[PDB]
Amino acid sequence: GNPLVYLDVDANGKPLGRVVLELKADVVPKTAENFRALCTGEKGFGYKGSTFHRVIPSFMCQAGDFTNHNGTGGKSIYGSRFPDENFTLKHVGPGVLSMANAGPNTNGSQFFICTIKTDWLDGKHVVFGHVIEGMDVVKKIESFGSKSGRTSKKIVITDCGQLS
Repeated sequence: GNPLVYLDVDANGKPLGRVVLELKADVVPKTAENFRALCTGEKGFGYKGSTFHRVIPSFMCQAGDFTNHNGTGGKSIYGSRFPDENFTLKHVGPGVLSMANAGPNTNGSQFFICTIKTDWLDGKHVVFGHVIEGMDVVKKIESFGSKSGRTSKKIVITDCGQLS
């Protein structure tokens, strides 16, 4: 079935716990596969050690820039950027996992987890999974954001990988 992956997240060097994500490979196989492989690190690069660099309370938590750590970088397992696969899944509520981008067809490695329904992103960002476990950890991460996106604690994915 669809992959289950995990992110173990610290804030200021102490563990918050684990976020478990189910990836909708039946709907968006290419987007799911990229994320899966960046979690395992099996291509020699990926999310381990990177940060949640932009977090906005009552909106979303953004991460995945493992090259520049600031929202300008990241790369996919296919190349630097890859197309929007489809917009079939919608930003329905808290726990949605979706690709950050810089316009059409600019998916790389950056992603966000929504903490509310964000319907205006439908048709613009590729939704590819959802939080299975660990919304408590997501809410902690959210609580360390600000209106500007700047985080007030250093939020680090210490470990990540695939469960099934």
